[PDB]
Amino acid sequence: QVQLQESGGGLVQAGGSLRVSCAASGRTFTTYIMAWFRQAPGKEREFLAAMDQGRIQYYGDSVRGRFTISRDYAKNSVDLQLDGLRPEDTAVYYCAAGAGFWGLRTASSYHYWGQGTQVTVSS
Amino acid sequence: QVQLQESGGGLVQAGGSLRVSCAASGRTFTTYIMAWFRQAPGKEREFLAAMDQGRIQYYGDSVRGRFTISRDYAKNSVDLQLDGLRPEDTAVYYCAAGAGFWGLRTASSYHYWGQGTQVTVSS
Amino acid sequence: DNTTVFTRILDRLLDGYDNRLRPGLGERVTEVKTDIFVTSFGPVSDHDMEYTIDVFFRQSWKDERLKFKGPMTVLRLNNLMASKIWTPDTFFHNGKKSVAHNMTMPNKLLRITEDGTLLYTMRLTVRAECPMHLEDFPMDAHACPLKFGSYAYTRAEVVYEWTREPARSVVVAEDGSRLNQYDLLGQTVDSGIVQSSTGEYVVMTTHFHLKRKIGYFVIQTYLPCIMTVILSQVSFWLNRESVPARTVFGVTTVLTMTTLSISARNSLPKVAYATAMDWFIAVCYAFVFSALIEFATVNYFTKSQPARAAKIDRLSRIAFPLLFGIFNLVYWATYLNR
Amino acid sequence: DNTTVFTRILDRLLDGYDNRLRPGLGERVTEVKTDIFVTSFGPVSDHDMEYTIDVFFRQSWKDERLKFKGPMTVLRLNNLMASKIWTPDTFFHNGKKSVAHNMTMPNKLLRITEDGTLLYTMRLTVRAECPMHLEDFPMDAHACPLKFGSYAYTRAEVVYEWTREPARSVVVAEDGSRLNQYDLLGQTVDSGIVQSSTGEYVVMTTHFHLKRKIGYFVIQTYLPCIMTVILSQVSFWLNRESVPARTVFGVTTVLTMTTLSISARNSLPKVAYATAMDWFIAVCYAFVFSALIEFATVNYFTKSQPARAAKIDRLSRIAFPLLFGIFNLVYWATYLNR
Amino acid sequence: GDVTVILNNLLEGYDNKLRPDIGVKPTLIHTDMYVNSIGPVNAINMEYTIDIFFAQTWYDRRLKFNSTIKVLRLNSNMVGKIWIPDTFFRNSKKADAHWITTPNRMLRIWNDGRVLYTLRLTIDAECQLQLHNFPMDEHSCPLEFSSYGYPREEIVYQWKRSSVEVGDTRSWRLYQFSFVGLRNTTEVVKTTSGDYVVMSVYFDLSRRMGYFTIQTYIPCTLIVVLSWVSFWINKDAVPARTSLGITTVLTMTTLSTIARKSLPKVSYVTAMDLFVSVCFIFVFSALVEYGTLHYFVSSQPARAAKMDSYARIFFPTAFCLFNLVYWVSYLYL
Amino acid sequence: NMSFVKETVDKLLKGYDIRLRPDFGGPPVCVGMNIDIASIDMVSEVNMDYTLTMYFQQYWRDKRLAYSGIPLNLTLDNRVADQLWVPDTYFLNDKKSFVHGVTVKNRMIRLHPDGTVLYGLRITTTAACMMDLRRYPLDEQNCTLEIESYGYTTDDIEFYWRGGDKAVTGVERIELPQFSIVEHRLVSRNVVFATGAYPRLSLSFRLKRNIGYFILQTYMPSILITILSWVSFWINYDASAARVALGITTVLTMTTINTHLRETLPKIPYVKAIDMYLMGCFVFVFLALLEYAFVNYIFFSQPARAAAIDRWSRIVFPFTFSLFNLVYWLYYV
Amino acid sequence: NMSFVKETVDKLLKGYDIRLRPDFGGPPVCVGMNIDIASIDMVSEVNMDYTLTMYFQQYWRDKRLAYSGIPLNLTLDNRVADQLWVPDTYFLNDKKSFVHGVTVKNRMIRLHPDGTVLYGLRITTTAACMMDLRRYPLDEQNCTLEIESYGYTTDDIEFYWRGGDKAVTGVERIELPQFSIVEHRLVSRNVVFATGAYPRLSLSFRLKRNIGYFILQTYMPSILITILSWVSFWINYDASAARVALGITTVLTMTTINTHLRETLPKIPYVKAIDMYLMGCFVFVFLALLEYAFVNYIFFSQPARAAAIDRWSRIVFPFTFSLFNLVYWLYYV
Ligand SMILES: CCCCCCCC/C=C/CCCCCCCC(=O)O[C@@H](COC(=O)CCCCCCCCCCCCCCC)COP(=O)(O)OC[C@H](O)CO
Ligand SMILES: CCCCCCCC/C=C/CCCCCCCC(=O)O[C@H](COC(=O)CCCCCCCCCCCCCCC)COP(=O)(O)OC[C@H](O)CO
Ligand SMILES: CCCCCCCCCC
Repeated sequence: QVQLQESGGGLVQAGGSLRVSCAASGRTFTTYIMAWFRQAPGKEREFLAAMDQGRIQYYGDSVRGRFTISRDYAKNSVDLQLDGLRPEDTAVYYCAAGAGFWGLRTASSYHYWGQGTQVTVSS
Repeated sequence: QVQLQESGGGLVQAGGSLRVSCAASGRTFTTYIMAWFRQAPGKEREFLAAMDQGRIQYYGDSVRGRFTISRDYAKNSVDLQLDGLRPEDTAVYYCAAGAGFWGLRTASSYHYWGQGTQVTVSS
Repeated sequence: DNTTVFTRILDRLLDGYDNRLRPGLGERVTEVKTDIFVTSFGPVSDHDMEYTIDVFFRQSWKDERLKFKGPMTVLRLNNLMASKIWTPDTFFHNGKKSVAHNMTMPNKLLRITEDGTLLYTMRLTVRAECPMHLEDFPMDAHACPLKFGSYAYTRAEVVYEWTREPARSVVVAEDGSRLNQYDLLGQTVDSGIVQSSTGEYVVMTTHFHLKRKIGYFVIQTYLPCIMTVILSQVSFWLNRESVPARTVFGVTTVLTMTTLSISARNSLPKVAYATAMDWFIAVCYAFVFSALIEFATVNYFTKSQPARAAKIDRLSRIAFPLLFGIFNLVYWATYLNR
Repeated sequence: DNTTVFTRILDRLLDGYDNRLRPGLGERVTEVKTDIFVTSFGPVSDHDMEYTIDVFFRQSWKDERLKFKGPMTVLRLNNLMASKIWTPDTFFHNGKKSVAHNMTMPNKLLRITEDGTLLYTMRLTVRAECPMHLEDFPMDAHACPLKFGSYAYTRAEVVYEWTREPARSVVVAEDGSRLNQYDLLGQTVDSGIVQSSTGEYVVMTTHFHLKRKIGYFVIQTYLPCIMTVILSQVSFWLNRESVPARTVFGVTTVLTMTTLSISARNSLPKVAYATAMDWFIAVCYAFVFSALIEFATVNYFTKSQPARAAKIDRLSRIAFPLLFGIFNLVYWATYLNR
Repeated sequence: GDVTVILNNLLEGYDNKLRPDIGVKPTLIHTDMYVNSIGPVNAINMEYTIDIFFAQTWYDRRLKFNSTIKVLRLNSNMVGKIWIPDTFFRNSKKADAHWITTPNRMLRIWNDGRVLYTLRLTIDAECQLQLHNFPMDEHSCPLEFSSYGYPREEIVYQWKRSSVEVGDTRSWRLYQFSFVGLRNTTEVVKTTSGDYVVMSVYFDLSRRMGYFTIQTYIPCTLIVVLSWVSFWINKDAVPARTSLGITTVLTMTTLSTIARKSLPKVSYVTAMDLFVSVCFIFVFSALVEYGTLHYFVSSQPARAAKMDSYARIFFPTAFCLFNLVYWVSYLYL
Repeated sequence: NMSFVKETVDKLLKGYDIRLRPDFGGPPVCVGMNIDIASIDMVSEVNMDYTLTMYFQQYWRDKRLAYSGIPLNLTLDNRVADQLWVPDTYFLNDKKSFVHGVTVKNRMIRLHPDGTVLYGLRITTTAACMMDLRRYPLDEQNCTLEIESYGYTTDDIEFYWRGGDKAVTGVERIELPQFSIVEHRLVSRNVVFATGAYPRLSLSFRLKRNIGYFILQTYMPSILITILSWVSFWINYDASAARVALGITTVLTMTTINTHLRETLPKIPYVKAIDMYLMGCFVFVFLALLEYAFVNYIFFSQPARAAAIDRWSRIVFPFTFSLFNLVYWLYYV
Repeated sequence: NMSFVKETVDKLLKGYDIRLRPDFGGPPVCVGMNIDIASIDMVSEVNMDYTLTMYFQQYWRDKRLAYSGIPLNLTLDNRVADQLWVPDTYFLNDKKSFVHGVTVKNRMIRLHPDGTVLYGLRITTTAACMMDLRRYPLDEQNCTLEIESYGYTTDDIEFYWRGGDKAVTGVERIELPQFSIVEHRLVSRNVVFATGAYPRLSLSFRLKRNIGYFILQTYMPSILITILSWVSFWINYDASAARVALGITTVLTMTTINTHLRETLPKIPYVKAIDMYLMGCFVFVFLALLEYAFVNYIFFSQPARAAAIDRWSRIVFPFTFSLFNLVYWLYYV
């Protein structure tokens, strides 16, 4: 069974930096597109950022220029940086991998989905 | 069977146009060389003109500047235009087609030959 | 004298012009508007993992050094004029050996409007890398990317934008499809940032979504393998004493699959893993090879335990046709749906 | 000091010299002497109907604008001096993709005599077109042409001539033959005239006469086919009562011809007609198939008219070898004498 | 305006034919490299393709300028105006820069004179492979570069702190090899024209037998296992036991040439050739055994009966013994 | 006298502006094209392209190049074409083309007293045409060559075939090994892009494939294999060796026929006409073995019926196969 | 300092005439040559050529390039070679060659105080050598490389190897998959054409084809079939079915192998030595089958003579085939 184990996250007060990490095992997923998705409670699932095998960074409109995504191809891990956290940013963050077929900003294009890390912003 | 039937050719009075036409049948001679040969009574068979697939026109020394050769590749035929005829030109004119092996000016390289045509010049 | 007015304008624009400096240097960021017209989406090569594409590559930017006034508002100049002015150094990130066409003249155009705006298109044959995972071969789909951006200018100097909405900024010609074993299901146009040891660069991205057509393989590999398997199971009905009759079916059917598997491998893609094509051939060989073993087992038990030998033929007439039916049901339901 | 005298000579020759005008423009006809030294006659390709040739292509003409008086009668200059003066625009009418070698430097020489005469040779590799008629394959012979002339100057402006007697104006090096399956019997040198949409041009022509070598095909195709036909006629000497023995013998010779016939067509060039090899294989296939038909008749008559079946084998033991002996007599005499 | 004045002042009197410090000290060049992708290893021609972003840095006192501007970020239009080191790749077979849409070159100049020059290159580098243990060995394909005309007294190269960087290793075109690591060294090569500083990068490659198992090992084993079916067939079925004895031999011959399609025409015997040659012995021995049975049918009729029983045990045991020796010696050298 | 020509040509190029087209800022310039086809070769189904060689001529009037006092048509050295304005004509479906350059660049420039310019090139091009192979090898192909101006719109340039339907010559002198040129056509129209409306000239051919080659290569070997499979209707079931030998040779040769056919065409996803014949010949050999199995299956119970089927099969199979060919050829011809 | 060097080099190129060789109108200029071979690869028998990479160097003295006051061997940028006279050296048997151009043109120019010039290039050239393959695959080749001046005769230029027999280095490090370089030889002579007498240098190798494993992969399948044809001698002549089936199966099997080898061997027309062996084996299996057919025709009436011929065949055929190998493997070795 393929598992995209996640860590990081947590709870922060009055904003601040936060790093959410992800890891992959079984088969090397560096050849795949690894992306981060944010699902607010009850609203919908939202795309945040992505990075492909060519080291190309794609960002969503809401988190453009604020968050930072980087990958460690040696360890097959993708890390997302959260900065300037707001009360509206309280949601569940997921780690996804896929081939990016029919767009890399669509949730359905990623076959493997992570368990999900809970992040709460208090202000 | 392959036939080279030659039309035209009659009697002329010491100069004047006399076009001799050769019509080919039974084979396409696009890639062959179609020539003209002359045989006076008793002398020999003499080379007159030739033309290859590339429209390159070859003429014998005697008839250079007087006789013109053309080919109609669509109709698979060759024509010889006679101008400024002389009583020495009275002979039988033959139509030949071949591949020009060991020289296109030699009668032994033309595998297909015509029946002939009589041309008479009266002074 | 009539055309000397336009000669004087051109000599004035280039009088003191410096093509080593980007427009708006020390004042702003050079914005470049880009759009692509795909005249023909060429063949995809699985062995090289690359694809070919012919495009009109249009770029547009503003340069206030080239403003002018005259009887015309647009100067549709020769491509010779382009080399004397500053042009973006756009390069393709995943592009392999590419061709800029030069027959009968350099395929470029340059048009200058009175406010300084420039239009600069060129005709190219781009070959780009398309990494492929062929685990589902030949029922696989790919998203071949096309990435381009500046080489020497970071995102604080030159940025790239699409001329129109990103969906409409890449247009494929209606009759341009040169694909033999693929279908262009659509495309996706995006943009991003790439970071290097020399700074951050703007990179524009377009993905083409392709799905392989399975028609060729059904004719050449799947059907011959299925017919050979069905032929091998005919021997289960011949009586146990028909050794000459069962020999021709056992030997030929085993040899045919051996021939087909070797023949197919020559054209199959070179990978380090097993595709969906390999599993079908491997399983189809098991059914053919098991039938020969069944013939050898029954022939061994003939003349010693005839009842046991006859019992084997009764089961093989049922199990073998059933098991091959079950395998095909599982095989095609697994890969076609995905 | 020794070089400044020649520097002033060269600077005076090029002083006011226009290289866009042919010598004697508007006055006379520029006559160009030509001759060729074939350093190697390269491979001849049947599949593309083309051949390669490497030549030293020499040209000579007169230019009154380049007369000088000095210490030397002939100036052997660098090949870059060629671009400073006027040279003929000779091209090859049936050339396909030729090479003007420039390793390690442009392989050209330019010599100027004090009377204005210029010698301008260069090293070229030409891949020309040689149309082929393969109805007598593999016993065919061809006359591959090589035509060259001016590209832009009509015969009213530039005329070409041979340097010497036309037979001695094309010389082939003794150690130049790069032909594998052909033998270069000789060449014939001629001169013609072409008329195009842009005027009449002088064309200089050379035909190289080649004959294919049949040694390879005798070992691979003719000898195995003849032995198979002879092999299938040994079946008439086996006793008629050995039905299983003659059945295998007869059938497996038909299989052997099928394997030989298919293999022989891999190397045959793709043409729309039947060659002289195809007729031999087709006839040799009829003889082997006739032996199988003959055996079926004898087997049919056995056990019903045993006396009749004995006569057929007597006739077949003579009629079959005799007819195949006549066919080879007529086949070889027909094509070798051509 | 002012940048034009700076550029025109730098090139006024500048001589690009003379290297910096032409008569004082050697020019020190710091070189970097980013490997975009190592292409497939063509074992037949013994070469591999690599795409890189080659970077070079050096100082040039003729390119100093005093102003408020600190770095002159320029395109490739100035590369031909200044002095550029003549670095070439020594083991290269075919290399070329990239020219679409413009030359992929970059030139940056700092006010202290430092020059950064970068270009994109595609190289088909020569890599000689020792295939005695193919496909179960490790190889290290090198990549060497140095100056062409300047000896060690004029140009000296030196790796930077972060010299060689790779992107996504698994996205490369390697299929019969797996990338392991990389090493960069520095040596001095003495040619006839002087001693040169030569820099080398080695890429280590492992075995990755996945491809050769589908093509050769499994097909050869299946034919050998097919050959054993002849030992459970009645000996009176001569066509059955002979067709299996002549078809498998022919098929094994075909597979022998297929194994060498991916190898150069080498004289010695590879590990994969040893496997196919031994497999061809077993299929041929089974054909011999069937003939040996007939030879003893009348001479020793009782012996011929037990010959088939011996075949049913010896051939499966010998082949399993051979694979035990073969897959332990090679895989655990 | 000759020195007067030099002075005249010097004035023509003095003050000449190559950057501006004739009648710039005014009426469009008319360019007339003549094509003289030299050869056509390498009509490739694999790459879906053909190679064309031609003498491409363009004919326009430029008033800036008018001279007086010389009653001649000046034929200048081809290097003067680099100083004159020439149309930026290109071929849209061109993949790889070149102007021949032996011994010099094959290019002609010829001026006229009224300013007319004749500009010819000897061009070899590899244009692309997609082929519908659903009836291969009994198929026709329409392959074109699109001629268009790149930068100048219909407000700047105009294209027309000079001479009308005789603008293209030399087509009837082409003798392709495998195709016959049924017809050629000339079309003039305008093509609109996002940047404007451009003039286009289109030269098209219709090529009919010759079936003579495929009769000897595929159809005849297939029939002989199929016919030879009817020998099984005249042989007793005892002769295993002969009947086994038939089976191996058919499939071994059928693969040779197929592999040769496969590796001459792209991997098209539909059924070609040649496949409808090979898949039709494979059914008959499949049915001949099925008939052999059924007769042997019922041989013990009803031996008389077993012989009766074989006698009928000696006639039905040759008759049914001949009916199959009759329908096949009438459908595709 | 550096300004003085710039002044020196500028003065050298002032008034320099690139159209005149050193000592124009005087004694011939001597050019010395060194070669450092880097790799020899792709020795293709089909194309009759080989590919060679080398470091080609030329040595000559030009008194115009003499400078004083600078005790240095000036290494100038390679772009200065276009402003200096260089010999017009060419390779006569060269089919396709180029000078490497990454990262710049692989070229060296180094001046010396007395005017001596050193000029080096890195060249990959495809040279032609016609191979004699009558003894293939046990042949020995001699592939050369001709070095000659094009425009300058022996009255203007002279060639010599620099260093004598040590002029060419790197041959001992060349490893070829299929050949072994037995010897290399350096020749200097003159060649006379119609235009005059020219100097020529010649470098020739001598390659011997290896005998390792490709031979066993080819000869052994034919040897086994020939021996398998001798089994029929030990079968009783009363069993007609077995001997005929085995006799003709070898012929069919031998034909399939023979036609298979054409697709694998390099395609050269004229008859090799491998072809003379497959014909010998094919005749041997042809006589084995022909021999029994004689027995089947005579044993009905002469049982005594039939057994004698079979018994002799058990000795004559192994002895005659051994004689065939003994003659063949000694004539070609
Ligand atoms: C040399 C060969 C020799 C062979 C000899 C043996 C065979 C002899 C004759 C066989 C009949 C062949 C008939 C033609 C087959 C054409 C195949 C084809 O086009 O399939 C299509 C898809 O299938 C179809 O439509 C339907 C056809 C399926 C055929 C399946 C046949 C199965 C036979 C089972 C028999 C069971 C008998 C049991 C008895 C107890 C390809 O799909 P695209 O749409 O093209 O691709 C998808 C992309 O997504 C598009 O973008
Ligand atoms: C002709 C008809 C043919 C018909 C079939 C055609 C083929 C169809 C194929 C179907 C499935 C194909 C599956 C392909 C992938 C298989 C996995 C694979 O390769 O794993 C590789 C390693 O594989 C091997 O070692 C293969 C070893 C040889 C296999 C066969 C061994 C046979 C032994 C004898 C058996 C005797 C049986 C007797 C029965 C009485 C990973 O390599 P890395 O990454 O290097 O790892 C290396 C580790 O580190 C080492 O510890
Ligand atoms: C591995 C080969 C197996 C061949 C058939 C064995 C049958 C045994 C029946 C007891």
